[PDB]
Amino acid sequence: SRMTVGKMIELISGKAGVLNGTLEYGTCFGGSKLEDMSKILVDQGFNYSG
Amino acid sequence: VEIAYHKCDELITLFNKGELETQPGCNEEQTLEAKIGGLLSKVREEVGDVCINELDNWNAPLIMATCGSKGSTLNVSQMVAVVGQQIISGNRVPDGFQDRSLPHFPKNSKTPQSKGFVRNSFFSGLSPPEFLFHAISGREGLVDTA
Amino acid sequence: MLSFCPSCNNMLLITSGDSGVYTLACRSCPYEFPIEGIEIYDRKKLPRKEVDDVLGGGWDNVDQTKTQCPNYDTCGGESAYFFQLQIRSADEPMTTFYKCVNCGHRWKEN
Amino acid sequence: FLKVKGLVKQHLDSFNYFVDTDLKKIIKANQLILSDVDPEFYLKYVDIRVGKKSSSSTKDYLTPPHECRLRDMTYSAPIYVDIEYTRGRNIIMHKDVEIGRMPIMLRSNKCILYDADESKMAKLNECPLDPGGYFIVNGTEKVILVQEQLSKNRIIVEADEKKGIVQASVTSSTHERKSKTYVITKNGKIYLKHNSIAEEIPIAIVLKACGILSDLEIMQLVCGNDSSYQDIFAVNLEESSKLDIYTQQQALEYIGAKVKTMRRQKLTILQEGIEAIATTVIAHLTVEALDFREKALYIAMMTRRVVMAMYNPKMIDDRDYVGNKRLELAGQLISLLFEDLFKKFNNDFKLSIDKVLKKPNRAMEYDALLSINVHSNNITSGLNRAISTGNWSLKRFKMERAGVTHVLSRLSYISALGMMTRISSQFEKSRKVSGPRALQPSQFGMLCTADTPEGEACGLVKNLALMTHITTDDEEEPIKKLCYVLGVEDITLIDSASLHLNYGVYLNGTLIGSIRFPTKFVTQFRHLRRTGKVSEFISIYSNSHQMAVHIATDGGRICRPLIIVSDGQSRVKDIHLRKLLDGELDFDDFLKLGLVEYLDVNEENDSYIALYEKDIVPSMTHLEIEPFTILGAVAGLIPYPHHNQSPRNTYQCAMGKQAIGAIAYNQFKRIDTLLYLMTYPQQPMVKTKTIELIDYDKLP
Amino acid sequence: LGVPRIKEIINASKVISTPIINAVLVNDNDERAARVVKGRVEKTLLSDVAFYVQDVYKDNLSFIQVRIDLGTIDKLQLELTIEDIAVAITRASKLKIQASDVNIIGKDRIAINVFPENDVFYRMQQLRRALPDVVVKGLPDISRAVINIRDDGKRELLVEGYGLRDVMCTDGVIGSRTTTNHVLEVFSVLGIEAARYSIIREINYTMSNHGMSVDPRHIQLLGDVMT
Amino acid sequence: RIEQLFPVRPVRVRHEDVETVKREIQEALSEKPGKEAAAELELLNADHQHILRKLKKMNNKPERFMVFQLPTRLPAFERPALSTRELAGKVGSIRVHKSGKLSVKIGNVVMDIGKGAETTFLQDVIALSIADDASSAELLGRVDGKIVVTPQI
Amino acid sequence: DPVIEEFPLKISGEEESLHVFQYANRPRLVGRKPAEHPFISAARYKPKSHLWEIDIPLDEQAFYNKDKAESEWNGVNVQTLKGVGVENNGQYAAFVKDMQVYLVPIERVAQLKPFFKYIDDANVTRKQEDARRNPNSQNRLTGSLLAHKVADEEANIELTWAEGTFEQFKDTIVKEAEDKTLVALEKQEDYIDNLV
RNA sequence: GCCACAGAG
DNA sequence: ATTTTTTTGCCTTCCGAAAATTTTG
DNA sequence: CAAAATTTTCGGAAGGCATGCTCTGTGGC
Ligand SMILES: CCC[C@@H](C)[C@H]1CC[C@H]2[C@@H]3[C@H](O)C[C@@H]4C[C@H](O)CC[C@]4(C)[C@H]3C[C@H](O)[C@]12C
Ligand SMILES: [Zn+2]
Ligand SMILES: [Zn+2]
Repeated sequence: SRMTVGKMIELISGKAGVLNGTLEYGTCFGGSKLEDMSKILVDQGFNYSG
Repeated sequence: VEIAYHKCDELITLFNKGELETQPGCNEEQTLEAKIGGLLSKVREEVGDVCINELDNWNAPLIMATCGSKGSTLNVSQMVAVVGQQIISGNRVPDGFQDRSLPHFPKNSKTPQSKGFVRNSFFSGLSPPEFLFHAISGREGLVDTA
Repeated sequence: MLSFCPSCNNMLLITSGDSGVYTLACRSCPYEFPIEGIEIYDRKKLPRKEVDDVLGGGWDNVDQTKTQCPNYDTCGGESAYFFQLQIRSADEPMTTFYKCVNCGHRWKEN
Repeated sequence: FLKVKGLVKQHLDSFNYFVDTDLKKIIKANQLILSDVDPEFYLKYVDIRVGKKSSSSTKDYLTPPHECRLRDMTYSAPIYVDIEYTRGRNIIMHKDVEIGRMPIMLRSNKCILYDADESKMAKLNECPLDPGGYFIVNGTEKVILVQEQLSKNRIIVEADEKKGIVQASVTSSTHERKSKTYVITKNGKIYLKHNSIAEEIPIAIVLKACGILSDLEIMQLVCGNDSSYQDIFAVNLEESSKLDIYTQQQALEYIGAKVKTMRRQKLTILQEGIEAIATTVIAHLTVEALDFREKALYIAMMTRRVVMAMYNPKMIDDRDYVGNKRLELAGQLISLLFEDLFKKFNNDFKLSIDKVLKKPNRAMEYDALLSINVHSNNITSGLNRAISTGNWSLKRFKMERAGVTHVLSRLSYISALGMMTRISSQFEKSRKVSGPRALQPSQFGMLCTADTPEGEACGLVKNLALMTHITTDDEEEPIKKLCYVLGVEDITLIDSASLHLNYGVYLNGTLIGSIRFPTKFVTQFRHLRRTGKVSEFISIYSNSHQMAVHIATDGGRICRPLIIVSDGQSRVKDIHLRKLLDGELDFDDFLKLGLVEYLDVNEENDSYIALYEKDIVPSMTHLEIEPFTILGAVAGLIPYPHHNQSPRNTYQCAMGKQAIGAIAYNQFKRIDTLLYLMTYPQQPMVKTKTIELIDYDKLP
Repeated sequence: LGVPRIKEIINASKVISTPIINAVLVNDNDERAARVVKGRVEKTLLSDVAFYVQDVYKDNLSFIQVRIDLGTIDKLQLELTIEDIAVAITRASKLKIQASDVNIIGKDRIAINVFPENDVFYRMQQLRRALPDVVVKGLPDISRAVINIRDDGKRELLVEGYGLRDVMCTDGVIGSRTTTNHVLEVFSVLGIEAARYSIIREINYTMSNHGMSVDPRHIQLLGDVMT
Repeated sequence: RIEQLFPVRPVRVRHEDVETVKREIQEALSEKPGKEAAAELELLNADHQHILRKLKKMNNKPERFMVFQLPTRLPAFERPALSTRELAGKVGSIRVHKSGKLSVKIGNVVMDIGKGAETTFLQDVIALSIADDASSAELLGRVDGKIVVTPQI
Repeated sequence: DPVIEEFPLKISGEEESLHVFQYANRPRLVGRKPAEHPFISAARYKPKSHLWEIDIPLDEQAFYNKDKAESEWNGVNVQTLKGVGVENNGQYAAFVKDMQVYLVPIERVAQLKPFFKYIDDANVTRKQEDARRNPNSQNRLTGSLLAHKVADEEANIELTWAEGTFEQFKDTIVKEAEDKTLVALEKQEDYIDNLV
């Protein structure tokens, strides 16, 4: 009902960043892309969607 | 969306030239706005319908919409597919500047993307003009509630 | 009537005067303009918008009748296109619209 | 940009402009004091300074801000005034005379924390990450909030369709006098009304009171060659004939017969009408001679705007347009308060001087300066009170504003940051949807699109964007001379009949003359601005509907820098960015080089801005520096806010100021009335560029 | 609709925003009959049926000449003639004119004379600027009229204005099926017992548009307490 | 001659045609015997040709004046530096090119030229003397047109 | 880009005090030809207030209304135009002498507008005659009030109007502007550097 | 105690 | 003793002024 | 018949009300 997809993207970006060891960016009209974080997650043995 | 945009541009061309047929109770601008709004609502409904029929079972927004516990088909369509036209006080986005909505669009522009149609889903991220138009609609809702 | 006095570019007004004849006179400077035998008129052409003939296009492929047009002194046509229409209540006769085929000048009756 | 112009620094700039420059204007407005008894006695304020003596090389000592916080004192610096007067028969002058204590804004040029390193911040028990921009009064830290008003010295046209009337209002605001004038429509006729005038005056009579004495000239100025405007306005030409007024003296008698202005001296009715037309009808336009052309053309332009509004109701001005609104910072408000305080001080001092001089038993003339202090404290007291209570009551300007200052919120670091840069709306009681409470598209990039509270103040109080600047006032006479040089024919030698056959030029809303080629004039003025010959905050914009080119010079306008695009290519290249990153060629060098320029809302109207480099067509005029400027400082905490719904972002802007966390580096040396701290704060995993820019990750 | 409609119904508001009268036509399946009925209720100004208005000054006589047109009247099919326009000019009491002055010249010209230190010029200027705004046909309170084709295909004539009685007394309009969303108008025309149905129906329609689903016994109680 | 004493009727143009008649009215006032950039370029070329022919027409004609509008600060000239009101003698030249454009060179700076606002009223030049023995004010001629010189930047 | 012909520009007359009159009511062109210049009978000029007053005798044979003027205006047969000379900088009145354009500085430009002094005189006479039948340290004036007072108290100067003096003026202007030629000093860019 | 803003749902 | 506003809509009662109608000469 | 008294109609101004319901804090007079 509230449609906060940005929250899910924040969760995946944070998970991939803490597995990779670097803080991520959720900058408006930009920021860290979802494909890179999915690649980081799948390289660490986790699911691409978190 | 490209088909709808091309048709809307055709209506803009006919309106600018002057051979646009008018509704029985409306003038040229009113019938242009009504036809464009109907076309954009139709394309939003079509994209939403092709979106909902494709989502597989055990999809959590789909389950929560089927139950009626929270959400609806429209919210799922807005998250996964086109958000749709932004409507302020029953009309499209008013001309905040002189004869246009934003300086990022040409003067006397009545294209769907220049007057409050958000192509992008909430998953794909909104462009700055679509972000501003959605902010206008949300602010109208907030003020009305307040 | 928008006219201005050529001497001082002030607005001209029309007064009756002692003689009872109207003149374009200036209340600022000694100037008058008599209009005896001279016509003055300030025409305000009101805008005219196109109107659709609400009865036009209805006299096509309809039966004819032998009714003399009221302009008998100018022409003597007899055949006229006629049709019936109900524009009134249901308890009073349904009116007839009929137009002459030679002189136009459409007219109706009950 | 944030290293030079910033977001919190705007307040500082205004306070700086109040201290270095505008105090001299306030002083020179009412610098002279006479005596009722002795005609040879006169007092003259020749200079003014704050927190510095003319003799001492080093600025005087002030208590540190944290000491003022702890001891419930007022962080302030004395006001020094140089005064020339007469003591007996010889004129004598005295410098560094204290007349009060100005509470100085923290981190301004008069503060102890100006350009101080982190070690000196640690020595003074002050956090280096404190935004500054507030006043410590009686121990409490209060912020003078930004006020939003309709544009001053500009004609604003509005209509009531349900009542059927139209009007054009001008709010003249000048250091000499402040007034409001209306040109209204009543019963199909046009009248001019003012607070000083008892009854509404027909527009023909007030136009005849000025230099215009012809009805044809009046009708040609108001209407021109358009037949519909003449048909609408011709009714008002008959009211001059109905009331048998035909010369300038008759109209001056008629106007002066119904003036309610109380005067100290008895004055002739003709002279009263001359005074009312010269100084009272339009306050910011004054005439010092027998020529009334500028005033006449101003009233004629107002009447023409009224007529154009009556012909079709779509030619009105939008009150919600950001280009029609100006922002008063702390400097302007403290100026408008200190003007009243200094006027009251001058009146009290003149009364005391007249009281002492009426006694003839003293052979030796006394020293007037010995009686400064017994009045001077009043200034300080009043000054402190106007920042302490927050009540803003000034009977001279009929101003009864409340809640000008607010206690600075210390619930979080971002809470104190967002209390700074907050706009207070003019209409606090407007409960109508899509009025002042709507999010206008005009505030794109100037005001935050998400930072507004939920509740009864939704849409009224609002916050600034990230990369914005608020213009400060600067002189317009060089701009006027430049206009005359560039090819503008002056208003005093052009034809009244052919004034509407070509574009007019409006300097600060005042019709200065006519221009044959408006586009070439605008291009030349932009070239002069980009080269650096005039100030970069002067705004040029051509309105084709009114056939005018407007040059705005005064302060209060919201601005925004943008990258210039010429011939389909962005003027900022890779070598410039490499130079900027290497250490040289900062934002000021970008301004002088002509790569970026400041656009206000009105100039943004006459523009075509590209959001990205890949979207540039040859017709584009400017390029966006970066898009997330459109979100403010508080809204910048949201990660991926373009994937969210807008009310979620608004609720986050509301609740981010209530989050519990670290306040400042000196939070354990502070004694605050209520302070929430978190034991183990952590910086966010998903950051934002705004988070790094405002140092939120240092105090999360 | 919505909350403002409820607000303006539950109080005896003499004037409301957007009042609609839904007249049912006697002949519902002809566009021409619908248009000629619409011409009887939709107000037509003098400016809509005139070529020019002008002020003429002669040697000793001063008047205002109006040239009406017959082509526009014939094509729009108004049941209006020249003498009807003259008597409509005389019936405008705000112009301060009487039938002794209005005269007919030709089949198109109408002359309004003026007779009496400067009163005649002012009075003729006032008359010239007020004359093309008089109402020669239609009801004085009807803002506009439209012809709506319903779902079943039959045509109805729905107007904005406050003259319910004049609409339902107009020939071509069934007076026994003409209604109005305005409630005090229905109370004045048809009585209190029809005002009660108007209240109940309007509140029920407003609630049902938003899908509130209130049981109409509460609405009946509210209407009974009001009436 | 008495036709000038007829009540003057002001110029009336319909509202939809006011933006189109401005060219015709502006050309009729003189009565010789980027889309906006192109329009102003055409207007500037026409103005240059009109200024050239009007300058050629008033050669040695008595009581014929034309008003120049130069910048209030002329370029500095070496003293025989000098104040703006102290200039005397030749200061520059009006030059005509093969394209028909006109340029006013003063000192070392070239500047544009345009005929500016069109006045519908009569102007004359009046000399003035406030000599106490006999104060006189003689007419010298009528102003026929106006030109404006602006810096080339 | 090459120049085909040049017209020299000369400046002279630093003490001429040349004024320019601007009649608000009199048009420049009637029909298609220049209009006839009005005949000036009297001229007055207040020196310290720069007030110009020009009297033009209007025709009494046609369109005069002798009754009104002889009754309530004391038979005024001339129209007077009043103006204030506004000091405009950068205006030069120029003529041509064999493709040589000579410029003379313009001191003031006056917007002459019709004046109705007889109406004010009649009004003040009526006020005095209706007030005398049955009646029923102070100089702090600054700005426009002081200017109006000093314009009211100061007396007009009856200037001797004359025509056909253009030949002597042209001779002295050409003679004063022929001996000297001034050498250019400022660079093109230095002029653009300040007061563009 | 009175005002004044600030927030919560 | 110069001199801004700072919501927006709805409602009844009053109170001259002018219009409409009847009533005296 | 038209002058004079009586009554009705019609405006603009003058009043009034609304501008949620609860709750928690501070700061200054
Ligand atoms: C110019 C607008 C005038 C408008 C506000 C006036 C003119 C016509 C008036 C209505 C009619 O009189 C008929 C009704 C009479 C009842 O008693 C009260 C209601 C009723 C609907 C009236 C209300 C109101 O009084 C109206 C609409
Ligand atoms: Zn006159
Ligand atoms: Zn026939």
